[PDB]
Amino acid sequence: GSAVSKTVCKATTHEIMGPKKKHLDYLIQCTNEMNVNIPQLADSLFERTTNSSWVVVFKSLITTHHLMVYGNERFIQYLASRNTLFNLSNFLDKSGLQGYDMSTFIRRYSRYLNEKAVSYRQVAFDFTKVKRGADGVMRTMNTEKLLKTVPIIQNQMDALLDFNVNSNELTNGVINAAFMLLFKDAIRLFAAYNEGIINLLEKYFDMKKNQCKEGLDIYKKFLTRMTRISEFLKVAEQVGIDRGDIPDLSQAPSSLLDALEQH
Ligand SMILES: O=P(O)(O)O[C@H]1[C@H](OP(=O)(O)O)[C@@H](OP(=O)(O)O)[C@H](OP(=O)(O)O)[C@@H](OP(=O)(O)O)[C@H]1OP(=O)(O)O
Repeated sequence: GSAVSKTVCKATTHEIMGPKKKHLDYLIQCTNEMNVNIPQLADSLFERTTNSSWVVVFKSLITTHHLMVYGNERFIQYLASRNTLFNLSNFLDKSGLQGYDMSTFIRRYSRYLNEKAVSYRQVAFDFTKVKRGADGVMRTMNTEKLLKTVPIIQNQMDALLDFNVNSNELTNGVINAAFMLLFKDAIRLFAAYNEGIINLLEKYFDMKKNQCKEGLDIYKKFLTRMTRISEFLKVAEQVGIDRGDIPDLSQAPSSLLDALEQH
């Protein structure tokens, strides 16, 4: 409570760096305790986002993202249960140049976190965390749910990619901490998107005709998103990310010729 609220404050001070590991680890432990009240924890994070300073607000966003990734699932479950999440579409800190330049990224980052919650609410699992492979969810899913789901991923991916940062804009510790988390989410989200396309192609011939048509439209949009992903990983390459962590895209885009199995 007070110990929770104080830690939220420490995670979100005016200092120009991401939240410290020590405050983050305590918060993650908080999400794991059955007696902690999640809503009060969340509310303290939303309050920090009404501050006028870009640094405070960005750190609060980052703390929230880190909890959605490393915290107990009950945290993102609560976030998804609300009606309103972040409302920072018009944020602008004019106190200094860094302010003006960071404001745009705050807007875009907060929209991605909203979409991450909405996606959880729509499908009841986190795309980033579920079993991959051949024995996992994305892959062993009936044709109905599939046609339903893939479009939600696409939408979450689009919001992720609208962050649209260049190498030369990654110039302070706050925006870099955000980007590292965005990188992690992007790679897991891609894996899940790809697993679904694989399911589709597998099933795209044995299926009804109007289905086939929804299908086609997804494969379609996947191929342009492929291009955007690759531009995003190239930013990561330019910044210096270990090339071993960057995934190989050389995989599944040559078959656009079922645009004729609508024979
Ligand atoms: O007493 P600790 O739990 O070992 O942490 C204290 C201090 O806490 P206090 O403000 O109560 O003195 C700060 O911890 P946080 O407020 O960040 O939780 C931090 O000091 P700074 O804010 O100056 O970085 C630093 O711990 P650390 O070395 O892990 O950053 C250390 O302060 P001192 O070593 O100067 O006593």
